[PDB]
Amino acid sequence: IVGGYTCGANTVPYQVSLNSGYHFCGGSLINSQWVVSAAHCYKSGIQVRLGEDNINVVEGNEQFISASKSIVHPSYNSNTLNNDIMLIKLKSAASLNSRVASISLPTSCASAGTQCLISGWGNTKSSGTSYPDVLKCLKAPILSDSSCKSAYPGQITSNMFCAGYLEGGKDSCQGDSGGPVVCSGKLQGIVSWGSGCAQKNKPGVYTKVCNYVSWIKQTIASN
Amino acid sequence: RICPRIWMECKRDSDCMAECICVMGHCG
Ligand SMILES: [Ca+2]
Repeated sequence: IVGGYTCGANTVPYQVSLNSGYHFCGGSLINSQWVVSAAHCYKSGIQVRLGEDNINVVEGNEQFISASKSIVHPSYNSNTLNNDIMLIKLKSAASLNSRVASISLPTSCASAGTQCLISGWGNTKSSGTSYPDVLKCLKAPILSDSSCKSAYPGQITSNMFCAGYLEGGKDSCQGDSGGPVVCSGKLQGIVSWGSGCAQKNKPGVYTKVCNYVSWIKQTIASN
Repeated sequence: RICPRIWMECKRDSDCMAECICVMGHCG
C-alpha cells in the first residue's frame, strides 16, 4: 500500500496472507473454511496465515492452515485478468474469535464515490522498494466508470472497477494482490492490477465482487 | 500496461507476469 497508514494489530480480522515460503498475495476470509483471493495468485501448496499483523514475528494470535483446494473462476483470462477471482478451501476450519473473523458478501454493487478500505502487506513505495512487516491500510473512493475507462483505454471490463486517486500518491501495489476492498462492511473488491503504483491518472483496478456473489455461494456449498 | 499486483522475484523481464517488468529484481 502506497501513501497509507498502519491498520493496528488485528483491526482487519478478515485479512489473510497467502504464503509459499514467503508472503506473495493477500486474501479475505469469508467463512471458517473459505478464503477469496485473485486467480493470478494461484499456486500449489499454499499455506494460509490468519490473525497476522507482523508477518515476521510470531505474536500468538496466528493460525496457519494449508489450502486443501483452490477453485479458479471458469472464465478467468490470464492475459486480460478478466474474472480475476479464486476460492481457497482450508484443510481445517479456522477458529473464529476476536482477531479472526469473516467479512460479509455484498447484496448490491457499490456506487462511485463510496469510501472503501484497502489493506495489505505490499510495497509501500511508488519508486523503489519497501515491504512492511505490519499490515497497512488505505481509505479510497470508488471511481466512476468513465474515469476508469479513460485511464485504461480498452482494458477495463464489466467485471472490474477503479478505486483510488487520479492525482496519484495513494494506491495498492505489488504484494497487495488478492486482498480486500471493503465498503460499508461488505467485500466489494479484490486487489488485481494496475500500471505502476500510485502514478498520476493510473488508479488501481479491482475485481468487482458483486458480479460473483451467486458463483461464490454455489461453489462454497458444493465443495 | 497490465501488471498484476502479486509479489514476485525475478532475474529478467521475462520472469514476470502479464505486462509486468523486472524492476531491479522485483516484478512491477
Ligand atoms: Ca506474525
